[PDB]
Amino acid sequence: PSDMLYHAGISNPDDEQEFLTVADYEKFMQENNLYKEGARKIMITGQMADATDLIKALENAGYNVYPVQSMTRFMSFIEEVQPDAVINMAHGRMGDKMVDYLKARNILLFAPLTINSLVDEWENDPMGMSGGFMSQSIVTPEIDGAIRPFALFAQYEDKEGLRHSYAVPERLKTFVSTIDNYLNLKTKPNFEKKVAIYYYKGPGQNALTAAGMEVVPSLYNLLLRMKQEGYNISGLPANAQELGKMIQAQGAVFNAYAEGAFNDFMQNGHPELITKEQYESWVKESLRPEKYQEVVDAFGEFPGNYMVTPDGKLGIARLQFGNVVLLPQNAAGSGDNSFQVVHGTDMAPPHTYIASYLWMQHGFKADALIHFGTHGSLEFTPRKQVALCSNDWPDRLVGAVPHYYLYSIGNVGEGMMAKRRSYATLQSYLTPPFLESSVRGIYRELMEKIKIYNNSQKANKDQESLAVKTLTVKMGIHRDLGLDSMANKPYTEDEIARVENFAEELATEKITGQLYTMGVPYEPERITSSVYAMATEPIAYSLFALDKQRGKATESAEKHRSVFTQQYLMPARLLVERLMANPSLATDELICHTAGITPQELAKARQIEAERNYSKEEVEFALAVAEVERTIKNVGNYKNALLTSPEEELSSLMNALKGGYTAPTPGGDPIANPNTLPTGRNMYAINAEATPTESAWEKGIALAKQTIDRYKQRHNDSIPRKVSYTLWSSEFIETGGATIAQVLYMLGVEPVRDAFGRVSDLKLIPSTELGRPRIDVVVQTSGQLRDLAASRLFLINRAVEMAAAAKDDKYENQVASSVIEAERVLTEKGLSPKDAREISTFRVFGGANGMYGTGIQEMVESGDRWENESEIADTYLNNMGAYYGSEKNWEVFQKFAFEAALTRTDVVVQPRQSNTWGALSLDHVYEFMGGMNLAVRNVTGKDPDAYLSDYRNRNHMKMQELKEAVGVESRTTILNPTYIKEKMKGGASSASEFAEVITNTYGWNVMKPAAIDKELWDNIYNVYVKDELNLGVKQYFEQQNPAALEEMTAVMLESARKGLWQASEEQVAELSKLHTEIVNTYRPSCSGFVCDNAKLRDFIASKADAQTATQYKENISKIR
Ligand code: NA
Ligand code: NA
Repeated sequence: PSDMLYHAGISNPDDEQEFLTVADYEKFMQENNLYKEGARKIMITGQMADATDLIKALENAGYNVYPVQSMTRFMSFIEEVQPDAVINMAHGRMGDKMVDYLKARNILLFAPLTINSLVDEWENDPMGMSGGFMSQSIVTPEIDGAIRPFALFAQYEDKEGLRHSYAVPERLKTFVSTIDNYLNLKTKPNFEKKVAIYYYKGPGQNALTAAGMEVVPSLYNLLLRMKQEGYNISGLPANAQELGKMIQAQGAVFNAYAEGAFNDFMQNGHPELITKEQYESWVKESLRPEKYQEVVDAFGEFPGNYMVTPDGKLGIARLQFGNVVLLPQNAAGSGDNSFQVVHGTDMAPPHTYIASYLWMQHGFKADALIHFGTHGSLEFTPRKQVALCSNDWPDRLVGAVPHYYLYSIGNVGEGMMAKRRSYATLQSYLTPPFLESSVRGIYRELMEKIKIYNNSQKANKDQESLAVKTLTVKMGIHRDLGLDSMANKPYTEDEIARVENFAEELATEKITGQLYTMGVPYEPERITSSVYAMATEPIAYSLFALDKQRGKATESAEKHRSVFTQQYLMPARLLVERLMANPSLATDELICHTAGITPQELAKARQIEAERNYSKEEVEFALAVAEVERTIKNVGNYKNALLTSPEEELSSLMNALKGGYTAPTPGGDPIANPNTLPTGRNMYAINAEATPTESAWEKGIALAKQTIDRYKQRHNDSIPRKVSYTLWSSEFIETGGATIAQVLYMLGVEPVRDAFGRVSDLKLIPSTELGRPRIDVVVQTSGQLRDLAASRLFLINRAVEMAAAAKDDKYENQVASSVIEAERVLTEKGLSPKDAREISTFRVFGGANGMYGTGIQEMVESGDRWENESEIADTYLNNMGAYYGSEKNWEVFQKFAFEAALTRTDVVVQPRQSNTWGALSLDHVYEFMGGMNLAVRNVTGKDPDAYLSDYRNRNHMKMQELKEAVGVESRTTILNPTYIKEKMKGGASSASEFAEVITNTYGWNVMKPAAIDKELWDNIYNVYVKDELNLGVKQYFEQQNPAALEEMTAVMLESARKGLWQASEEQVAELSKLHTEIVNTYRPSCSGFVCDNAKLRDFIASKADAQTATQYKENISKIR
């Protein structure tokens, strides 16, 4: 039978009993005393493995089990039985009917995994799963809302030599305990549950941080909501300021060198004390001997050296209110100050990390674990990628406790690691609101001069050009665009057009305002501005495309930005305002009049759109029409969702804590994807076996052509010899694989799709069709991308090998030349000819030992531990020299392999997809891009070009230069009074952003000196040290967060000391005076720059007064 219920025989377990109706199975259970009155029911579906032991264990635990085998019509059994949970050995997806039933009934769905090998082989595999098997076992079920991808089943051999599937005995106990823990949340009273919450805090006196969120008020609101719901919370303070003071007093973390600080904390913070017996019992119960032996080898015997009493106990910092506990997250590594990774050894966490998590599991005996914000570091510990075993740290540290994780909708790429490696359930929260830059009144007279120039009918237009040039040079714009500043040499038409486009881009930039607090909606003005930002550009660009396709005079609007603003942006804004005033105007006649189409054309477009869910022009016309229709229709829904989301977040969190079901959702910020509202849902990703999709291919081709055209324009019509790429995960998920398309088109290879839409083969483009020589590529990746899509790397390497062997080309083949040069370089280094020939084709690289980052930020920000950039280049070459181009040579390190592949490199490309961060507001951007740039400059001896792929506007993707982007970001955010005044209405979390931006600016100046000017440092000094805008920022920093001001002053002084900034004596004196005054008044914060840099300390002391210097030195020496 194909649809049945099954069970194992009682007298004879070998043969199987089959039943066609639920009544027969119930009678069979009652005959054999398998039925218990009032017990909860569990249904088991699937065919991937043999589940006899699981059924027996669940029955012994005290449940009623229904094993159902039905591939298609399994909903009838579920509706007849009405279980309390569903366990699925998934192969594919179940459908929307299951999601509707789960939402209606509010029950859970689980999905364990199966391994098709022996246990010994599985425990030694560094990957676990990859490809179609991983897509069918993990990726697809997440679209239904499954949780806990736990590895349970494996295979064994008998005497004859036959493979048999079974369940590993050690995993079964943990799985059953987890099921019991999840089911007990529904019946236990709220007054008796115990909850643990984890937050992230900076060292010393720094503030709490999360991605775009104000942390302390959100925590206070959450605690108030929990107290209202009926939980046992006592001792809560009056307001959030008192909570912040208490957290600072009793919840701080310290670095290794600040012995005095935590020695003082031991006698004032009242921490939890752990003895040796408890720790040893917990370790024996939880971990394995070999991993603990590794920990002992790395750090020594218990308790270690960090926060230990003289008696021999360990101290844990926590803050407890009744049955709720708050804890900070410690460091997952060691401050050995050795920046080069040793190949062949992993990193084990110190004693404090393990002690905290084991005390949560066994000492506090928590019923629920919560991670508060984006993002922690638990899910980035070693070793395996997916399908973890008992040797992996996240699996052991999480245990069998329900796990919830608060995450932002703008960082979908990194949530998959938390979902798949720590078994967490994600809860989405919003992003900060958007507004206009309001800088149109500063660059107005320049626009008037340009307008006067454009309307001159004179044959000789030079004086107007001279006036425009004078105004441009006065404002310093010529440095951003790479123009000249000669006395009597007028500009040409193209340069003036570039200046006008730059100014218009400045005028229409969107910025973020005050940070987001849970339980508090935006201001009505911010609601209006966000709804304005979410709807204007789609309508404008779709109308422009529709006008272009019909053959209208769109050349002027495509050539100038002012014309486009005056012809397509203002009418869209007016229409959006009208629709926002009265949502009932959205009629088909309005659509047909706005798009200038007849109703029959609209019907045809709707028919085409429905069929796709014809020639190419019809398809694109229908797509534009559908975009216009959706954007017009959903304005009121946007506003309502924005107004209603904050309450839904708290309600969903409470429902999840009571053991309910959380609905799935996609990811992305509201501007890029409006389908992410309302929030409070669980995010999923795309299938990597179908990438690059049909839509991403054309965009990749266009971007590659734009890159080639720009390089030819800047270098006298010469094409590049080799191009470098960096691959990340979020843009891969949100674009469909456009960067891979760019790489493949640069090589000259195209994908081949089967009948199911999966890409599994490659084809060579003829040289005549290409119209240009082939160009070689080199690629670097991050850990998240390697986890998400590993087969695409194999495709890329295979494409490189295929293109290197193409002969009889009309144009030159540069891939073969690159291979020959790499082989020669390897030969001159002292390698065997066979090894050199084998290695001369490696082109995909990543972090050593499988780490997720580059490890270069720690070396750059330790200014007193290096002198030249060559040391940084060597460290970067060592730390990112592993190879990930094939499965048989997965994670193999060869000396000089990375260096030989970087020869003859001309361009560096970095993707960008989010509207919330830029080049100066994210540290990973400089960490990767500037590191690659520095390595290329050190290897080849010439500084390459740097470009950014702008995906932010899904209807208009483009390519931009790095220095222009830096200029735009600097002119729009940190030197803009509107941004500063909007930020000055927050707290400490808002105040940390300035220090973060200054640190990133210092890092960029270190990596690529030519991209940072002295005038930028001068402007920052004028704004933040002299207060030329008359905003009163010093008082704001004093009343909110002095540590940020200390950090900013220290960073500027370090830049002055290293020679990167050519400051004068007065500026140095003022900075030193301010730094010493703040440190003396408000005590040191002790970050890396302030309390761990001797040369900077001496430099600061030498520039100040003698008594002030002595007081500053004695203040510094107290913490060490
Ligand atoms: Na940093
Ligand atoms: Na990060």
